[PDB]
Amino acid sequence: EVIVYTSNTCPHSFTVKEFLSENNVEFTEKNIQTDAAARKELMKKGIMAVPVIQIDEEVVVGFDRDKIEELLG
Amino acid sequence: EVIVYTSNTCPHSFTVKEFLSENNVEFTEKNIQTDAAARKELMKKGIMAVPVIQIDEEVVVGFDRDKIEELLG
Amino acid sequence: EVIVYTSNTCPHSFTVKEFLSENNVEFTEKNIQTDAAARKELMKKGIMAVPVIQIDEEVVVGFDRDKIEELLG
Amino acid sequence: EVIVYTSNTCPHSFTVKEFLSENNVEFTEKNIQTDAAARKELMKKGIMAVPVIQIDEEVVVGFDRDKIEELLG
Repeated sequence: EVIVYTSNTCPHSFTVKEFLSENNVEFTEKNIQTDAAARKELMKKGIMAVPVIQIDEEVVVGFDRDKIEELLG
Repeated sequence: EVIVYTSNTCPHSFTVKEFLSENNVEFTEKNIQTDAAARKELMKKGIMAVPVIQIDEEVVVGFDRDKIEELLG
Repeated sequence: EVIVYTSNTCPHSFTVKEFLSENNVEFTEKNIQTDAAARKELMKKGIMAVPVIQIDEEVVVGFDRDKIEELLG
Repeated sequence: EVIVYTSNTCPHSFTVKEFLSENNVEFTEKNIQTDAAARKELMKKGIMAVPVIQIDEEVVVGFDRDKIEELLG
C-alpha cells in the first residue's frame, strides 16, 4: 500500500528506498523523471519536494524515518 | 555564525500554471515577457515579481501553495 | 476568474545549502528529519517549514535569497 | 560575448536559442544538465530559473525579447 515518488537527481529518494527494503517493506516506486502520470499527480496536489511517501492515505515529505516507522507500525 | 534547518528533501521545480491546469481550473496567462501589455498591469499595482495570481478580488503574490488553496476549493 | 502573471521562466529549484556552500560560507546543518535536537528548536520558535537560516539574532524563514544576500554581501 | 544557461526540459531555453540564431548572434551555450560548472555558477548567484542570458555585464532571466534586443541594440 506504499507508494514512493522518486527521482534519480537527488539521493534522499535512494535513502528512503534502502530503508524500506531493509525492513521488508513492499512499495511501488514511481520515478517522476520517466513517469509522466506520477509527475502529473504529484503536481496536482502541489507538492514541491522529493521524495514523497504515500502511506495508504497520508503523505510523508522527505525521508522522515521517524514518521515512516510510525505509519507502517 | 550560520545555522541552516533542513530536511531529507529535494526541490521539485514546477509552475503554478501546471498546478491549476492539473486541477482543471480555467485561467488567463498574462506574460510579462511576451505580452508587452501584461508588463504594464503588473507595474501598476506596485508588484515587481512573478508569479502573480489574482482570484476574484485578492492577489496571491508569489506561489503561496496554501493561499491559492484557501481562495479556492 | 483566475488571472496568472508569468514570464518565460522555468523553475530550477536547488537548495539553500548549495547556495551557501557555493559562496564559501561556513555553516552548521540542523536536519529536522534525522537529528533529534533539530526538530525541537524549530517548533520552539513557532515555525514548521524548511529552510530556516539564522545569523546571530536574525532568522529568515524559507529561502529569501536577497535578505540572505545582504546579511552577508 | 553572451552566454546562455539552458536545460532541455525547459521550452523557453529553446525559444531563446532560436531567437539568438535568427539574428546572427553567437552565444556560448552552457547546459546545466551536462556542465556541472555552469550548473554550479548558476547556484552561486542564487538564480532559480532558466534560461539565463548573460550579456557581458547584465543578466536576463527568461526569454524577454524586449530586453535581449535592447542589450544588443
